[PDB]
Amino acid sequence: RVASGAGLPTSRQTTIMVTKYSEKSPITIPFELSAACLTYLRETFEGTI
Amino acid sequence: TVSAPATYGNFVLSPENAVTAISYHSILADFNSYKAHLTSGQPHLPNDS
Repeated sequence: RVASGAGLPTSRQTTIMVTKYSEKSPITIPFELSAACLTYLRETFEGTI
Repeated sequence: TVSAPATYGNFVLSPENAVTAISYHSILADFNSYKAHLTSGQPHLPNDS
């Protein structure tokens, strides 16, 4: 604050306070596997070419 | 006293058969044998698998 002259009202000092806030925004992607695909992944039948 | 066979037979697929089973949905027994007979020109097969 600047200092004032004669006959003019002076300036009171002013502390200021403020606050920011965070914002949420999540994401998601689906990926799918056919059961026919999984069944050859784990089960294995008569081992043939 | 008949001399009957003691065990079931087995008919393994050829690694060449795996290709024509996929691309052509078809299996011609002993695909490795017909390639050699057409290469040799010989018309007769000793046995038909």
